[PDB]
Amino acid sequence: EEEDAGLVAEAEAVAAGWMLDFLCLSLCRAFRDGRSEDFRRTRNSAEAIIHGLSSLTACQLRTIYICQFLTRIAAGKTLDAQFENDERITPLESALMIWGSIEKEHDKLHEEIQNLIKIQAIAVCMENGNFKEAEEVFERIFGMPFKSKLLMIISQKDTFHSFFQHFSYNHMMEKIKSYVNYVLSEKSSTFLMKAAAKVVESKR
Amino acid sequence: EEEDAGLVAEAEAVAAGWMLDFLCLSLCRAFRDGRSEDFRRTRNSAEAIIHGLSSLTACQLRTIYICQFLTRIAAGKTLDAQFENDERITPLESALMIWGSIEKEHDKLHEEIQNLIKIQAIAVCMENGNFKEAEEVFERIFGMPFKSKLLMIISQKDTFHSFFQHFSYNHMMEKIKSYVNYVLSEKSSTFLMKAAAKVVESKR
Ligand SMILES: CCNC(=O)Nc1cc(C)on1
Ligand SMILES: CCNC(=O)Nc1cc(C)on1
Repeated sequence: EEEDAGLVAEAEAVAAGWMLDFLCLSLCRAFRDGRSEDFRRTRNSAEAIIHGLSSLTACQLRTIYICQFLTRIAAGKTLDAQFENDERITPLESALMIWGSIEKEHDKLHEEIQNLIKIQAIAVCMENGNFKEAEEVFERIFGMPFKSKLLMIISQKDTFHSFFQHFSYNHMMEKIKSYVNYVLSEKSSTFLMKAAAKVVESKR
Repeated sequence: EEEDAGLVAEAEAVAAGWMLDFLCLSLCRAFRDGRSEDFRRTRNSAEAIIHGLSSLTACQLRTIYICQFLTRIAAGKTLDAQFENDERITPLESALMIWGSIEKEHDKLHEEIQNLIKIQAIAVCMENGNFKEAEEVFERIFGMPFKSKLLMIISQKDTFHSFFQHFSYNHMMEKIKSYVNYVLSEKSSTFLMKAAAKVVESKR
């Protein structure tokens, strides 16, 4: 009776792990497709399953990081959203912190995404008229040539500067979607999705 | 590409259906064991998965009703909780409405649970000093001998009446747990639980 309760709890943890991978895959897919409402509802389902999980494997932690990363990128223009205990950290700064924590390859795409997030973390502050906040995000991020141009743009209050059009929010989203495509191909073979795809195929 | 999106959405619906049955089973188990915190977190996970489901089978609707029923029974003493658009309906009245809607056998246990919920819907109002609310719940529920004693108890403001000890809140919970045991045996063979149990067993 006591050992049965233990086996049940172990079975619940296995199922929660399969649910986390499936929800990450659905979240990645909605982000790639720009299905905003499906992304919001999938994010709510992922947050709840995560609260029901205790011990995490390195793989499950990377899966959660990916979910948290896309959540912050989707809210990158919502400066009112507080993702950290320190209320001064903006959503793109929180996404940058997670991007540098994921156990992943630091290839060319990784650094390009990192640098696009840094430029946009400042740019979103400038477009909202938050010039003093843009300087504060700058000090938190850069602590030379790229750094020098950004400080010049902040001091000139050049909200719609041409530099922000070359390294745009759209460009950041497109590069992030390329990475999301790689995560989609890696997680398409997870237990729940494979089994659900086989039922659908068998009905055709 | 368009047909692939359709097949993916169909696979997501199959997986959401398997997740709903698993979460109902975990919710039933936590309610039976009195694991209050596990019940709260499982209820949050079940509500999110339900919002991601559109077309529902008669079986999936009964599964949701069961989840909603246990949620209202668990909050039966929280008179501040509003489970209906009409703010006057108390949690036990909302549980009674769902109990009479489930496509299930109306056996002796069914009517005993129904009658225990009616007595307790009034009793919880009396114990909180809400005597006028107790009369209003009475009018909503009974619209003779059982009805007559209850009206007499309400008019006498007999909060700790002996009748409420014979047909107690504990007695209602115990009878509801007997029904929950039947739901547990029926849903233990659902896809996610069976597959998760087999992985646990194979590791022993
Ligand atoms: C800081 C509170 N918000 C979040 O952590 N959001 C998340 C996390 C995951 C996962 O998805 N949204
Ligand atoms: C009225 C809003 N609250 C609920 O419907 N609660 C539920 C529903 C399910 C399922 O679990 N809790």
